[PDB]
Amino acid sequence: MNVTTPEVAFREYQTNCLASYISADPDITPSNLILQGYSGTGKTYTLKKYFNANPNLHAVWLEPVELVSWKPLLQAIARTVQYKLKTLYPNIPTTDYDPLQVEEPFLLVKTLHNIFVQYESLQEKTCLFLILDGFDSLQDLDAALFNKYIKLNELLPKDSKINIKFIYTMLETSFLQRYSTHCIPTVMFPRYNVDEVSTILVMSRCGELMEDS
Amino acid sequence: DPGFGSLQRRLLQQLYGTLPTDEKIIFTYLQDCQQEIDRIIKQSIIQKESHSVILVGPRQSYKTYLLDYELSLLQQSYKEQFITIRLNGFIHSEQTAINGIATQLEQQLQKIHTISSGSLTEVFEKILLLLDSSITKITVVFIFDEIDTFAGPVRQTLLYNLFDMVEHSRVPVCIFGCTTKLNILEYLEKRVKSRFSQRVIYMPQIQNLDDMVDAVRNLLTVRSEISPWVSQWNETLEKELSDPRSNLNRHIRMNFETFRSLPTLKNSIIPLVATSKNFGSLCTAIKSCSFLDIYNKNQLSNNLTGRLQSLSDLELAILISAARVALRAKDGSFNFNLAYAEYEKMIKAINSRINTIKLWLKKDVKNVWENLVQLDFFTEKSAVGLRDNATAAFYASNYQFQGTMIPFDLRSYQMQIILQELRRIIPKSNMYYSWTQL
Amino acid sequence: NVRMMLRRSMYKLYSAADAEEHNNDVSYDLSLVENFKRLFGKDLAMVFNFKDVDSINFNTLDNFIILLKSAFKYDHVKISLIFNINTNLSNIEKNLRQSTIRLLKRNYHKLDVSSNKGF
Amino acid sequence: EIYELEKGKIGLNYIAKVFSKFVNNNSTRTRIAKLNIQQKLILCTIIQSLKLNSDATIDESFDHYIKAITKAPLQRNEFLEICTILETCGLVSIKKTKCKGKTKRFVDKIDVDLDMREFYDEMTKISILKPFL
Amino acid sequence: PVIRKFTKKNVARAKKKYTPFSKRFKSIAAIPDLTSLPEFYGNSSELMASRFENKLKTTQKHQIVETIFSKVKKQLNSSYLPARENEFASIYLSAYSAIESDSATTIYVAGTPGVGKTLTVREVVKELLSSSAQREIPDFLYVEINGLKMVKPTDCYETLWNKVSGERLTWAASMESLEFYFKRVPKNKKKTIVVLLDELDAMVTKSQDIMYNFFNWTTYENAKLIVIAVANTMDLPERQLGNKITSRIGFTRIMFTGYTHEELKNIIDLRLKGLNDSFFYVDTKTGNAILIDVRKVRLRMSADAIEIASRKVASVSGDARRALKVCKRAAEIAEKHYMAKHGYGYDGVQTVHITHVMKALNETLNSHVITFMTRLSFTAKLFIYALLNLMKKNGSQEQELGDIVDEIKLLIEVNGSNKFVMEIAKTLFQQGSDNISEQLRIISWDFVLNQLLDAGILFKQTMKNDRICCVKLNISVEEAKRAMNEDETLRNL
Ligand SMILES: Nc1ncnc2c1ncn2[C@@H]1O[C@H](COP(=O)(O)OP(=O)(O)OP(O)(O)=S)[C@@H](O)[C@H]1O
Ligand SMILES: Nc1ncnc2c1ncn2[C@@H]1O[C@H](COP(=O)(O)OP(=O)(O)OP(O)(O)=S)[C@@H](O)[C@H]1O
Ligand SMILES: Nc1ncnc2c1ncn2[C@@H]1O[C@H](COP(=O)(O)OP(=O)(O)OP(O)(O)=S)[C@@H](O)[C@H]1O
Ligand SMILES: [Mg+2]
Ligand SMILES: [Mg+2]
Ligand SMILES: [Mg+2]
Repeated sequence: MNVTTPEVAFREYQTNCLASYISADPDITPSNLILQGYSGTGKTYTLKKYFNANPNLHAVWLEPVELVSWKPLLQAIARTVQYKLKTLYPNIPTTDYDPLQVEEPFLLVKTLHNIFVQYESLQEKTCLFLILDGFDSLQDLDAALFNKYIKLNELLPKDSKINIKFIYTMLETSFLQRYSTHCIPTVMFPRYNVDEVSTILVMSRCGELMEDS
Repeated sequence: DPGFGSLQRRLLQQLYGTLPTDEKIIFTYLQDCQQEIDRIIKQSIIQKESHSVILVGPRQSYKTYLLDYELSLLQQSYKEQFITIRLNGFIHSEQTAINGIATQLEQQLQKIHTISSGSLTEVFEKILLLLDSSITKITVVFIFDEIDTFAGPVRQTLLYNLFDMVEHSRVPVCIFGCTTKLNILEYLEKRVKSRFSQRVIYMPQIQNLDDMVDAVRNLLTVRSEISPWVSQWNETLEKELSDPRSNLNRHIRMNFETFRSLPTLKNSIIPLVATSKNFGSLCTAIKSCSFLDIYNKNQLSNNLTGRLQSLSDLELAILISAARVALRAKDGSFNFNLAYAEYEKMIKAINSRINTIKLWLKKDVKNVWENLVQLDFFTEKSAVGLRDNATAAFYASNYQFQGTMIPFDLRSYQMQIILQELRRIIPKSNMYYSWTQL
Repeated sequence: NVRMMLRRSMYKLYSAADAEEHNNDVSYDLSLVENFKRLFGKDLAMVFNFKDVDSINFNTLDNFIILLKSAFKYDHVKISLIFNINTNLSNIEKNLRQSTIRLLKRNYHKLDVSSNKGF
Repeated sequence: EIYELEKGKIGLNYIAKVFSKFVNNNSTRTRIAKLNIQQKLILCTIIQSLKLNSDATIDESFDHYIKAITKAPLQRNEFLEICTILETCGLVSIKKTKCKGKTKRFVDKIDVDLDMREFYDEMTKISILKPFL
Repeated sequence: PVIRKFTKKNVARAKKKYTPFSKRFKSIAAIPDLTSLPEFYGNSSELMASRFENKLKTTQKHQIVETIFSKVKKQLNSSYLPARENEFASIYLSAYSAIESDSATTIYVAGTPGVGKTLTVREVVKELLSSSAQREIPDFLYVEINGLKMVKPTDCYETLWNKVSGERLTWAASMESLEFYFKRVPKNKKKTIVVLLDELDAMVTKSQDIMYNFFNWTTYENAKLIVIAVANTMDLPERQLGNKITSRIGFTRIMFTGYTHEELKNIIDLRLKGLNDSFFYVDTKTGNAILIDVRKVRLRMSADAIEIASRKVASVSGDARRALKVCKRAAEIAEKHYMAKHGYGYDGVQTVHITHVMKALNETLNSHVITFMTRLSFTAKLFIYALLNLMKKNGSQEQELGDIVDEIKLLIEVNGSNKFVMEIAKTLFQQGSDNISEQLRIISWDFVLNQLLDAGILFKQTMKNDRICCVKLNISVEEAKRAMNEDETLRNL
């Protein structure tokens, strides 16, 4: 690959095992990727540091804690994928589809298919990284919603130029031990150390204390 | 150098399965079951016969893999002679399955050269006059994924209509049902069983350890000569697989007794091949397997032992006291008052024998108590977790439970980790280790 | 529960934003708070007002406060919370969770509103 | 209408036909249709799977099976397909019910309809269905 | 303008009229003759189904290759008969004595699935259409109402009134229209109609009003309909319909009993009369058989194979479809043997015999759970062994998970002598390496919970506490006992 591993200070395994799973070629990239951790364990920081260290590949940042049930989640996916593609390849005729038309998972499949088959005018096949930061932080959550996002690349077309690659972010480890037989690449984030907390706080806070008037 | 990246990209493409469909590998333990699928599906795109089979096998047992291999193998020549209708049993409820078939009959017959429009009755009749009704027709291959949800114990209308256009139709159909239940024929209503061809073919599992090392040999060897290093990389692979005392064969041997699955090995091997930077580094990294114990340690880094290891001292005393109180009760329930009436008793007995432990007041043990329910060390009394379907997670979202209206320090919690399992995992050099006995 | 609070809150927000202006349909969640700056052109300053704070579930209320806390990153909002308590403050910060209490200890003010105080 | 099928003596066999058709035979045709002993003693297994448990799972009808004959193998498929004969005749009900128990997911049940008076006289000829009662 | 509380952007409404047949003319004395009307009874624009026909035909190309067994696999598809005579005669007489007498009868057939009831009913209607073409009777418009071919159980009104009248209304307007047309319109202006109610026990929904109306329009003197409703259980109006509607359905109740082995042998004999013992001119180069290099080949679909396929399927449920499925699987097995032995590939005599049809008779009598739990992992067999030996101690079938965990730990700690278990008990708890502490659960514990939960062997109740979550064996205990006795290590451990 040609990705740039970031210099995250105390997640050294995770950035190496994150550049081994996020690439610009859609063949050498998994279709689902879990980043299970706990509160404060550095998931979003190392994700943003990785995606800022690699400006070429395309991210979709979506947080299902401010989108309570599953229907605003589908509507927000179908909204922001189209909004990301509008500002990525501007010179393609992009007929705006309404994200509120999505009411079911099937209509998300149909809407995303009609969005993707209008970008065939490109040159080479790319992947778009849709990040669901906090999938267990969904408020009105059930045990069978995650099966509807695993088996979504089974429905998007195979010889297409834009392929959706998900990156989840879990937090609970009894949620993830239900989807264990699906064999999704799981990158676990263990809880920080006192010797590491004591200097994470120093590198984070001692800039805004001398600059505190 | 640009010589090593070709070998690495080819290796990761073989490990994902994203090869072109002429060097795409088929493992030897699933070469007989690929012959049966090839026989079934090759007398419906060519001979235009119609039938229905159900593929039973566990998750990640290569059912969608085999079926997509056939449908990409029956497309290099007979492209225009078939269309595919794929639908899940998760994202297609039994009312949204009709719109799925109508949207996928419309857009697939468009690409060869309005049935999607109308209400549900008009759409369901527009796709019953199309399928139930020298020249060659077009066949439809239905791919039902997780068919054990359409076979629910109420009506089974979609299965009756789909299996009914097998005998009684003029259009050749071939419908594949991938499921996971071994008792799938007990699910079907007795007039959908009579329409069914009864040809359920079970996927093969791994019977021998030789099958697993032959599968890894098939996955990691390179056939097409792209990089200069391949003439070494094959042989340095076989030196690890022929010798039954190396590290790679030992990890395959412990994979054969644990989860007996090739995709777990694939997710082990992929960040080994992808984090390496030079060919000699990759060679010694697969010689030693210096990553299949780094990764395998991280996969257990927080379940109930790698995050109890990261507990603090007051939190550990609170957890030990709570497990003592639950061990002392009858059915295993306690609360914050019964837990703090053991923390101060234990710590007063610590200061009795002797420099000490600061007793934190009950205004600060509340934060510790909340931090041990956000790590799942306590559950409530009978609180079920995530509900099974989406409606039962709605029916309870409108219910106001009694365990959340009572005050905080009277909620009758329950242990996740008993005191015997707490005894053996805390190190014996602890100042509370004697307090885990009872 | 939390979703009816969110739908009613964003419904009242979109109503009292599109009727105080003198046209599409959005979903009633915090995405409207995200793109309120580009939907209307004005900065948001919503002031919440919980009527019988002693009568709501605090388990639903701190979930709503957590769900509101993620609105901080949008640079044009200003959330203000107003709690109408008919009891003492040692019965609200006993029932809430401690992280929400430490979030509420950032710019809090008290105000005794009772016609027996100060005759 | 049955008079016209020959091309009060014949206006009686219809009721003597539709009464006997719905009735069939409680014990005379019971073993007659069963003719097979393996289609006979299993009905006694369901009779013994009622005065211990009311949630008579086909497993419980088959755990009773290898608590009676344990004295060519037999799999569960033979038992659950020979039960279809007792389904086809119109005695037994196998469908999915609530399955109360501890967990509330669906499973097969067994139930019988006729009162145990004439069936208890039906066993008076078979010398092997007398110890199983 | 307005701000809406929710949206229904994906809504699709039909084009269906609301005012019924009662308000066309509002004159009962001046209703026109409905029979020879241009739109009624399918007299105009009956190409309304054959619009989609030239979509599933592509290229007439590439010379498809039949084989010697492709003929039998085509003649064993969906298509006098010596099977149903005493039912065909009674049904055709009971439906002919109403066609000739302008009556309003109702015939009730029932049977377990496969006994040919819909075949004999459709042949009765074909023969009555032949009698109408011979003009010994008046004519009728034939309507088939399938109980499961409709998304709403009240769409029976819509499709019946559409088939009668050429106009499509909503279901309420259609039921009022059919009520008026079957009550008030006199018997000189309506030709009769016969209604097949296919799979009746799927329109009993929430009111029994559809079951009321279709059996209460036939109690009228002024309605010339004949309902030939089929069913799936003989005592259906005694179980799930009211006793008044039982009195409506009446006393006919002709049962289609199961087939016999002689009848089934005659059925397969008539299906293969044109192909058995005949001669085919195959070619050595491909295999393309042609019935009357080139080899004249017989085809002996042997009568002993036919009768040994027929006796078992005559015992179990007696279905003339499952007999065809058995005898088609036998021909499929023969064709696979033939093609693999000759290298033919798609673009002496041939036989089908007893030890060749026994594979087609054994393909549906295999429980592939024993051969699944043998090939299961060692930890999954150890899970099942811990669950199996907890049962003799407890007697509940519903053991907890904290008990299974401690029983697994008990077995591993109490067997410290066996070389196999001391080799495996290191990896079972620490994945064979240090820098990994001794885990509380064994490795692959959630994996072997889920691999049996999805497979239906295991049965866990939903709760948040994975120490008191109960777990049941959903299959059996006897087959788990007979599957745990072939391990060579769990037989002693
Ligand atoms: N390795 C690190 N180096 C520097 N700063 C860090 C590091 N880890 C954490 N931080 C800081 O601590 C914060 C932790 O927040 P996050 O990284 O978002 O953790 P988190 O798991 O996303 O929290 P959740 O899951 O959203 S509740 C970061 O925003 C940084 O400010
Ligand atoms: N179309 C495909 N192309 C390439 N690799 C695939 C494809 N489908 C599956 N795989 C890979 O094959 C392995 C398992 O295959 P699967 O087909 O997903 O197993 P499975 O039988 O589909 O599981 P199910 O559908 O839940 S029963 C994984 O490594 C997948 O990434
Ligand atoms: N005597 C027979 N002759 C020819 N085919 C028969 C005969 N009996 C049954 N069949 C087969 O059964 C099919 C007719 O369906 P039936 O079995 O009569 O309908 P049914 O009995 O109502 O089954 P269900 O439960 O409604 S799906 C035909 O396609 C035949 O192949
Ligand atoms: Mg985050
Ligand atoms: Mg699948
Ligand atoms: Mg039928």
